[PDB]
Parts: sequence; structure tokens; C-alpha cells
Amino acid sequence: TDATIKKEQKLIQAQNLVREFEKTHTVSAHAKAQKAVNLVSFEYKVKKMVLQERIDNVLKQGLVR
Amino acid sequence: GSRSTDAERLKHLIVTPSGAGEQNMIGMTPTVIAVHYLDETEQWEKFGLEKRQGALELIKKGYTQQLAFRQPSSAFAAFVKRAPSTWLTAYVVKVFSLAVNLIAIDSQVLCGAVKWLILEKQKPDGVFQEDAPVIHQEMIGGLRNNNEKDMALTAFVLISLQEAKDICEEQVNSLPGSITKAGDFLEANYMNLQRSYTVAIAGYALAQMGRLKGPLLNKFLTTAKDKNRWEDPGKQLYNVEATSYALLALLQLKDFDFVPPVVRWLNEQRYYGGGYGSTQATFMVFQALAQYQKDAP
Repeated sequence: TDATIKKEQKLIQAQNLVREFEKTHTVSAHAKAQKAVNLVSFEYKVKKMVLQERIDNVLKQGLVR
Repeated sequence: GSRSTDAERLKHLIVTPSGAGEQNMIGMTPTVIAVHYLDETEQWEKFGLEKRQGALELIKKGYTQQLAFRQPSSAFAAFVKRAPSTWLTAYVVKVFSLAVNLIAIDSQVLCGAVKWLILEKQKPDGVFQEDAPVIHQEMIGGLRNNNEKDMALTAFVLISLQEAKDICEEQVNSLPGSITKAGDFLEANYMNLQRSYTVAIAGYALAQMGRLKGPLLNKFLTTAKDKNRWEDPGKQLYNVEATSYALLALLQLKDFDFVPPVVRWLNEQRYYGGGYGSTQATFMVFQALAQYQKDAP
């Protein structure tokens, strides 16, 4: 069940980096957030969609450096 | 480090993907790799930060269109009713793996293709076979050569499985074992290789799993011409592709003493990708230079 902790950690990592992307809007932050989200298990198919939707929105706002 | 390849030389790489299962990947390649390189070398500001969103849009479009060619088995081919290609499916994994930093990518699509390659196309001795060659033979680069095909293709598929590992670890149980078996095969036949191309690609594949050492590493290093390139008599494009695989191997080994001459040769080729039959050269040279820009001291 360490596999449950890994998946839970991927989820936290994603949530953190996505929140961080929303804060800096950099290309660097975009990459970390996007990769992190793509790593979240389909187990969290729903919050994964919400996180991804959040990424797409920051992209709609525009990046800066 | 050396100077980055100027962003202006890369503007023609932002392309619209079109065509069927193979052609779509031919169009997707340059745009994915260009963005990857420009992101790593941080040239968006002094080049057009907004152009990046358009490029991401084209990547999104390629990805989406490629899904229309995903067969029930998770494998890919030019058309949905054409027998699936081992190389194309592995190439899709390779490209989508590098694009996980750029757009949304479905893990099940990616790992479904990895799983299929393992379960259906890997022999018990670790070799990966192609039962339905792609129509666009110009898109597979140096693998078009008929000699040392089992080695060249196994190295190619193994490279894709290794780059997908992070993404597919938790959902593809057989992945670790498959990587090992393919490695075993490459290792047992590496010393008998004759072509610089195979030496280089199997070299990178072995280096990623720390099995390129001792006499194998010596073979890899001494194959280089003037210590700065891996070449064979044939098209110059395969040599640019080979040398790029070799550079990735060297970076994997952290042999930064041997790296400088290789990067210099690559830069002096002034190869900026794009055009007919440039798929592997374009994707590889820039993946290699990006990795270099990211690793080298």
C-alpha cells in the first residue's frame, strides 16, 4: 500500500505545482505543473481534470518569461 | 556550456500537423521538439513568448488527431485497419513522453502503447520486432538500414520504454522486466556490432540503465571518428542522428570530458531540422542539445 502513498503524493505535488503556476505564470512553472498533473493516477480522474482545467486557464491568461 | 542554437534558426519548426497516422507524427515532431528546446534554452522572451501558445496549440492538435489512429489494442498505424507498427507505436511513446511537460497527455494512451509493445512485440530473448513497417520509411531515420535491425530496433523501442518509465511505472507491471530483457539482448551482442549508428543508439539505450561500461563503453567511445562524431557511409542525416544518440549516452555517463568536441561537431553541422526525411534527425539533435544545455557544467 506504499502505492497508495505514491499516488497520494503525486496528487499533492500536482496540486502544489498547479497552485504555484497560478502564482508565477512562467514557462518553467507551466512545465512542472503540466508534467505533475499528467502523472496523477486515473484514480483521481476528477481532481486531475480540475487541475488540468486550471492549467489551461492560466495559459488563457498568458505567460510572462 | 556552449552557446545555445539561435531561436531564429528554428522558426520553421512550428508546423501544422496533418495527414494520417504516420504523417501526423511527422508534422508533430518538429513543433514538439522546437518548443522543448526553446523552453530549455529559455529563448521565448527574446523571440516571441506568445508564439509559444500557438505552438502548444499545434501540439494539442497533433496529439488529438493522433488519437484517431489509436487502435483498440493501444497500438498505432497509418490507418486504423492497417496492422499496427511496432516502430510507430514506440515513436508515439517517445514523442508523447517528451511532451508531458507541454500539454495534457493521457497516461493510459501512453502506457497502453507501452504495455502492448511488451506483451505483443517482444521476443523471449528481449528483441523487439516490427511486423508491419510504416509506409513512410523516410521517417524512421537510420533504422531504414537493413543490417543489425534487431539491435537497432530493440535499442529504439527500449529507449522509448525508458523515457516512458516515470509516466508508466505505477501502471505497467511488466515494464521493469521488459527493460531488463531488452538490455540483456543489447549487451550480449554489443561487441559484435559493426555500424556506428547501432553502436550509438544501442549505446544510449545501455547507458540509461548503467550497462554501458567496461569493454562495451570502450567500444562505444572508440567507434567515434576523431572523437567527435559517429558516422557510417550513407546519408549525412543518419550520422547527425547517430551522433545525437551518442551525445545523450555521454550525458548519461556524465563523461563531460568527451562531450565538448561532440557538441561542437553537431553545432558546426548547422542542421536545423525540417523537411522530407528529417524526422529522426530533427527530433534527436534537438533532444540531445536540450539535454546538453540542461546537464553540462
